[PDB]
Amino acid sequence: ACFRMTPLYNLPTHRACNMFLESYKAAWILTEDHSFEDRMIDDLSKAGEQEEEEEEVEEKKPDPLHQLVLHFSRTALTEKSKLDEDYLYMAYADIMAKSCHLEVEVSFEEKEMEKQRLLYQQSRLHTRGAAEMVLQMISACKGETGAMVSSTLKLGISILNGGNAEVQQKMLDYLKDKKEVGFFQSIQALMQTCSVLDLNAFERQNKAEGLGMVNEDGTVINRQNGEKVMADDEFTQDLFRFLQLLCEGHNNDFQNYLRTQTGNTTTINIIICTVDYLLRLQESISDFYWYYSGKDVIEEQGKRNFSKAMSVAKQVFNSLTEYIQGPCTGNQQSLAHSRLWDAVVGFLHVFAHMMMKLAQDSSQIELLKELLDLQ
Amino acid sequence: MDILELSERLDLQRFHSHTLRLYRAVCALGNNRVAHALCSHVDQAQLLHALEDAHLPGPLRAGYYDLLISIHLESACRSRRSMLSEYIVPLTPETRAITLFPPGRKGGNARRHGLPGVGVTTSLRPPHHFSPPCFVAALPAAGVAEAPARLSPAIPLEALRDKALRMLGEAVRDGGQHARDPVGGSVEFQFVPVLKLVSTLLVMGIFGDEDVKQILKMIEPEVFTEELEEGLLQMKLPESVKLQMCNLLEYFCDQELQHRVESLAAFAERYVDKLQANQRSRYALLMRAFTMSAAETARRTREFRSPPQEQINMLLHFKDEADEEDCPLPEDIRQDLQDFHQDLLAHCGIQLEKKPQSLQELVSHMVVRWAQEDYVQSPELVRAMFSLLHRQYDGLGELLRALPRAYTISPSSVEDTMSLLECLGQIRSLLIVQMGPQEENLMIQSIGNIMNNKVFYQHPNLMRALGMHETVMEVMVNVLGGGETKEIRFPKMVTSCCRFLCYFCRISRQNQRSMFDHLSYLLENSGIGLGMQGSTPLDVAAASVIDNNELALALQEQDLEKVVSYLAGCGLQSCPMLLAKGYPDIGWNPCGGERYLDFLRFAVFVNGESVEENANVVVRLLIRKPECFGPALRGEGGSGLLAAIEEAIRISEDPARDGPGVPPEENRVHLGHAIMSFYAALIDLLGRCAPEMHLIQAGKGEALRIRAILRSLVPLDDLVGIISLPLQIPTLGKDGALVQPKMSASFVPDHKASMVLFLDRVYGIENQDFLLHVLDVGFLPDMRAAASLDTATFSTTEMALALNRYLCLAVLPLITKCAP
Amino acid sequence: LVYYEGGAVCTHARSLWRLEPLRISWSGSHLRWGQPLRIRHVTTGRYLALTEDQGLVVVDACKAHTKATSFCFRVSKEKLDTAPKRDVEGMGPPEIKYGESLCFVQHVASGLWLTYAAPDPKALRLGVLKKKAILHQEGHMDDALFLTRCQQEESQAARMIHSTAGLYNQFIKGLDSFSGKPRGSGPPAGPALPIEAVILSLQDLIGYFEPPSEELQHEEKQSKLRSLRNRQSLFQEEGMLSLVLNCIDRLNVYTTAAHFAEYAGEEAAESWKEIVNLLYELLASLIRGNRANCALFSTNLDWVVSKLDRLEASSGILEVLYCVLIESPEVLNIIQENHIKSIISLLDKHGRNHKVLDVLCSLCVCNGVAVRSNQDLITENLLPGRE
Amino acid sequence: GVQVETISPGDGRTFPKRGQTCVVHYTGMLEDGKKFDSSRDRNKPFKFMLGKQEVIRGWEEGVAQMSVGQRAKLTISPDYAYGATGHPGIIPPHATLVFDVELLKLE
Repeated sequence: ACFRMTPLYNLPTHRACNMFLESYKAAWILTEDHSFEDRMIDDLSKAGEQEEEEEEVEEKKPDPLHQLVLHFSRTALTEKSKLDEDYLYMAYADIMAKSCHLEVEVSFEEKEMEKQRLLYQQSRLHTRGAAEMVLQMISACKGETGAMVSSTLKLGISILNGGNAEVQQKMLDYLKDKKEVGFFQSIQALMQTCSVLDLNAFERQNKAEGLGMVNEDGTVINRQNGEKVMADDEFTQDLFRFLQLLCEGHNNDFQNYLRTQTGNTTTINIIICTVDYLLRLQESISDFYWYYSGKDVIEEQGKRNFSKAMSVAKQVFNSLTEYIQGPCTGNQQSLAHSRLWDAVVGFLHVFAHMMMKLAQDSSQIELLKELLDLQ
Repeated sequence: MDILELSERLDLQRFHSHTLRLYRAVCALGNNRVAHALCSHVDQAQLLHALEDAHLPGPLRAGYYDLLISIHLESACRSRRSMLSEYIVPLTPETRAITLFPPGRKGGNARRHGLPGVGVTTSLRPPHHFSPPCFVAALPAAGVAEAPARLSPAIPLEALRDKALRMLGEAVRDGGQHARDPVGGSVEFQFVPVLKLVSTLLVMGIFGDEDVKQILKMIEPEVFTEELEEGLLQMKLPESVKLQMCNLLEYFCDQELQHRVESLAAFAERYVDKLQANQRSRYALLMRAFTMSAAETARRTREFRSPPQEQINMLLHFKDEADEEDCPLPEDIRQDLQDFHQDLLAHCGIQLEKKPQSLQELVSHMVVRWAQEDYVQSPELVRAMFSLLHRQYDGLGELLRALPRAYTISPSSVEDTMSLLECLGQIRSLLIVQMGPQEENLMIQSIGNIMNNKVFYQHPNLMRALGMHETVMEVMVNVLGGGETKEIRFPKMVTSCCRFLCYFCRISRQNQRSMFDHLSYLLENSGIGLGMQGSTPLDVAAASVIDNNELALALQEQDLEKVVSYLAGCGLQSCPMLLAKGYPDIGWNPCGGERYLDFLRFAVFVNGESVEENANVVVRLLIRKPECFGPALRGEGGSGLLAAIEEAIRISEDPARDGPGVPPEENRVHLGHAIMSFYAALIDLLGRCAPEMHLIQAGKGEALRIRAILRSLVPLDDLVGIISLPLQIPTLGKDGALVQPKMSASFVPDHKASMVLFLDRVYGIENQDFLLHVLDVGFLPDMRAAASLDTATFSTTEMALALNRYLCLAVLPLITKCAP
Repeated sequence: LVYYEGGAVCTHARSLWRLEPLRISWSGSHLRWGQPLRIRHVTTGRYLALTEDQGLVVVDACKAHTKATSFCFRVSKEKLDTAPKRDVEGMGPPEIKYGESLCFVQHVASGLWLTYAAPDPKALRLGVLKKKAILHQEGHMDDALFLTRCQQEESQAARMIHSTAGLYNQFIKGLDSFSGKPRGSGPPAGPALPIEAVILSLQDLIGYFEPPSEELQHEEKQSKLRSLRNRQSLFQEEGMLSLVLNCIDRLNVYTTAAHFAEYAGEEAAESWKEIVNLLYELLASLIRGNRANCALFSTNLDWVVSKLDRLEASSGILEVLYCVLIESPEVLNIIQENHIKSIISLLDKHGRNHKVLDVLCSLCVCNGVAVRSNQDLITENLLPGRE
Repeated sequence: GVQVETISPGDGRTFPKRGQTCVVHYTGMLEDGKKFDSSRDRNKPFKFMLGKQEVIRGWEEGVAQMSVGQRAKLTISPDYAYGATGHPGIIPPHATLVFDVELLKLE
């Protein structure tokens, strides 16, 4: 068949044209980098003719960006069973997220400058209601994973990077005045949905790629689907990064609100939910260890999945550290009475045995380095 | 009275406006027959006169405009809008001529855009079809729900188009003068109806190039002048009118996108010609030049050994200019693509005065100015305006998302493609309305025409882009869910819903994968479909999973657990439909257990080999829910498989225990056969889950454990007893009449074949004594019977055929293998 | 009977219990381990009790005599009972938390522990998820219970359901008492009916179920809509809708206030019409915007069409029908020619009202889906006559 | 039954023949006087072939009796018309039909 593979000139023009369309899409259109996010955000932030009005100031008419945020907050607050998927919402959320960061030793002044620019670009949003919109959409998702919640979390991370105390305070004031349980309910459900390593999926993927049939169209060996193992790693890391950024800067108010919500009828301990996810993760890692224990050298996909799991575990560890730093004594006591000790015991076992095993081969050096950083 | 007295007679005004609402409702969403009927009560002259009547109240004016649209335009506009999202481009001289930028003195990349909605469009859109209104015609003899669907009533479209343009221009001019007596009492009631009509007619395609130019001049003459009057955008209009303006602008932006897509397709035609010629010449010159170098000859020939798509990728990989040298193509051919890419970026506005000079700038500035001027109170308007702003700022992404709906075809497939598109439009229309007999007939007939079409098989990617399978599934499920528990209606439609979708997975692997992605939905809808006979969503799932190792290995334990739960429910409770039919009440549903079991068989057994990942899961789930095994194989208080088969045979002999015993369908269920088939399917599935030998020789603990579990479940003596069980044989008796067994109610050789497969895969035949025992008890007698039936009278009997199949498929290969 | 059950019963009212310490003074004090108390079921007014014959049940207050109905919360199952605690004036020590403390319920006199019955086999075959609650000497380890707070809305609604059920059942009982017994030229010969209380309850509940004004902001309006839908669902699940239907059914047999008086007296005949209108308005309030409650009428839609003609509450019945049809497509798929013809006869007999046209429009399309049968029936029966 | 009365006379010689297309303007009323159809509102003459059975029995026979340029009133019983089933929405069951027909030309 490889010899029989027809040359291009022998195909009908229309098939070849469709092939050309796909190839051109991938190589040229997709690769092309055009930045319109910041220009859009500025053009929508600017307000006009209010200088000639001179009363509309005292009126406080929303500018276009504020109106857009209000529209999406309206959609969130609308009472209905499910959060409908909105490509417009996700596109605009991505635009705002890009606007914030908008981005070998650097000067202290430059570094403060970058902080100030980032704070300005975050203000453009949280003055207009982005934090409240983020919380509303997280509550609306009702604990169902999806691109909507992913975009909302990315937006929250963008506005919260650097430990923005203003966004922090606004989020907390909103949550405490509304006294709604749906937010933390959705957080808990999303945590439960967050995945861990599956050795059955790993084996199935290995066998699939070993079979390696050629795809009926042309010839595509080892055609790759979505990674069955930790497909939602980015979502898990974004969720825990958002929770970490809430408490960033040693904000005791969040550090305690996450543990308990006094005003609400019911409360959820995100600290303990995080510990539970960590325990599940370390169980998965130990099982995957035991799978690879006999074999002298770990293969490439195993290295990759180890790297993914260790990145997730690192983000979880940083979130747990941020929950207690400052310190937050209540969170300290909760963890001390939690199963974090069991998690640490398992992680220590895996750390030691992988350390010894990976020291033997230099091909495993990068994974060893990642493991050590995680320890 | 004069209808104009309703300006003061308000109760009558409300009643008549709501009467118009009712007229629109009864004809809503495809009731073209009701539209024809309405054409009698509200005639064309009335409607046209109302369009121009300045003295009507706004409610009546809007009601009559919307009634005209509903009766005459709504179905056509909806059908056309369904297609507008897709871009099927024929490869034609017209397409070749298409360019992103018209020709002229300025360079195309730096040039001013051509006017939107004006020019050549080659994308395929099926024509509109209308039927004249007549009420003296002969009444069809054909019955209701069988007669063909009626077309929308006809009205003179060019005259309506001219009148709409004229009224819109008049409205623009008078709004320029700011009269104190607007038509309908408001700028809203003056403008909104006309704009809705104009938008409908644009989407329908009635407007020509010059008419589009006049509309553009009304919108903003300065921008759309081709080489004082005030434009709607300057008229300072309320929000609803702004919404209609936004819809018009959306149409024009969609036309710009469509032009981009068509220009890309034309360039692909022209450029593929050159690339093909270059490849031919280069292969050629390589053949003249193979002598000098062997290895480097090998390296170029790697190109011609590459698949065509990879050849394309290699040829086009010269963007960075760092891979220029490795790219074989010459600089002229490269430069053609580079020039087109620059022109495309400019047309999309990536390439970088107060007066806009372009649609993108006009739209962006208008939206921003509106939001700056006022705090919009309409969420729909907010959504629309911000969508337009997004499109103007990101045109490349819009094209990038649209292309997946772009497909180039030869002009010779145009007519078949158009027929297929009409059928797909019918099917899409059937989504909104509730199912009925007429809709079922239309659906079945459209499916049949599509399946007869050759394009369906030749261009499966086109169908996947079109979403044909998804629409079919949506129709099927909308029928399934409604009143599911009580009874399942329109079963013929669901049977067609496979025949289509359930050959669809066979056409191509990509189609099969697409349906595999929807698998869970099919499984959760399977529960009701079980009682229905024929092709079912469970069969769609089986087609999705069949003979594909990738899909089987990607199959989910959640789906397997759902199937096993269904089967446990079947093994625990009987079929209410059979109970209502009066069948004897047993405790379980063999009929559905069998379907779930064969689905699992297709899941676990692929291309002659077991998939251990799914097999072990099935075994574990089944033991955890052992009621799936049957009232037999239960354990405590459970008769064996052999006793179950014997009791089933006695049942088949005895009526009032095999059936109601008080069939037109002739598919009347026989409980003995149902039980035997359930158990045979179970045994077959277990044997298929059985490990392959090479693992056993390797000594894999999981394989050994699974095999031991299977052996514990099914003892060998019972298998041998079933294989030894006699099978009734056709006889000739009593005047030479054939006494002949009935398959649907009798023990059959397939039941034996399942047991043989189990024996071979699990226990195996390793000893001569056991081999001879099986031969003397079960196999040899059946071979003797088949050979005895090898007579002219008996050769073609269904029993003889079944015996031959059983032998060849199960027995004879086994004897061949055990020959030593 | 008492069950451990999961699902929507959690959000339902029947799962709501009130703790009543045996002391009247300082009954709002913090609960304390070993503190004797009664457990009351809000929607029924019945008290958890141990009965020698039927064991654990809920009994009436008259039968609640502090030996059957006295329970205590214990942190652990050990039989310490070292010293009876002294009664404390004031709120006292804060011992038991909401949602953290694990409590074992003990019947003080017997000392038995609240536990489940360990469902007998074949219950899994039934798929029955509810576990009968019993009192047993040892019990099980998992017998501990978290205590979860309820919203003021839910507590109020449960109490109001209890009182409303009592009142309306008394009303119905009176109506049944003089159903078939004409008073002649005499008195109705029975206890006075609670007309004034019924009227005031109906008015109060209509105000309770009033939908929010459109002027309101979007967020607050959505919150009010959530509250209203929840309250509607709770009332429905406790059966107020069926009670209203029963009351209307019994009041409908009497065509007019005079016909009612022949059995009840003029004093109630005056309020007959007001009561029927109030009942229909309350029905509309309960089902308005609630798809499930409107769908309940699919089985019995003739219950409304048969009454459309009645003159006393024509507008109320029509509004009920309008709400049902806007909300529920099931009703639309079950519609029939008889129903459509009755609605058209309503136009013929009662006059040109655009509300009937709105109802007919709703019959055609629901949630973007058209019903061809209804469309064609309306066309065929209404249009051709042209009167 | 078809029942033809001359509103205005035609030529009196030229009569439709089978296989000959008749061009008409018509206005349709029920016996009570309610109008359900008119070609003039559409502003388009209605064309039909004789013996083909496009139009109802009444039109066939009545136009067979007419002359070019003739205007006539045609009364058609239900049995020649749509009859018991009727034309849903437009024409009720068992409806006598009155038509005003002008026979413009033959083609």
